[PDB]
Amino acid sequence: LQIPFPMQMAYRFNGIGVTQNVLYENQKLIANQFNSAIGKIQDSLSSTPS
Amino acid sequence: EGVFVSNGTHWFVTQRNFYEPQIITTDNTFVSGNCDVVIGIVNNTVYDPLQPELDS
Ligand SMILES: *[C@@H]1O[C@H](CO)[C@@H](O)[C@H](O)[C@H]1NC(C)=O
Ligand SMILES: *[C@@H]1O[C@H](CO)[C@@H](O)[C@H](O)[C@H]1NC(C)=O
Repeated sequence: LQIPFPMQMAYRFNGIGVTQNVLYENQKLIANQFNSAIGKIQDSLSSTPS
Repeated sequence: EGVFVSNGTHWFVTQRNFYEPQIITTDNTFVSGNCDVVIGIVNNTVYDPLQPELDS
């Protein structure tokens, strides 16, 4: 069933107790944090040999 | 607890696993801030079961 990704994230937040307003009012910050984490994962896997 | 849906003309609120449309009232939604930062905001009139009852 198709669903917009912001609404999916709102459902995920509701799954841990956080309401939807926290995501809908801080969507840009959460998106930037997710992008930064995904970017750091690559260099973390590249640099660390173990 | 649900999701806003629309059949083209009117807006309804239903649960996330079964299409059960109902009028968007005050007891179905909660207020949190103003609509100036939410991306995807649409204008819609919410129902209040206190104004028609206070007609008497
Ligand atoms: C949407 O639903 C409402 C109420 O059930 C109805 O009055 C309206 O005609 C419907 N719109 C369409 C396009 O079917
Ligand atoms: C209708 O929505 C627009 C944003 O799409 C908003 O600027 C406008 O104020 C709304 N209308 C009313 C009467 O609030």
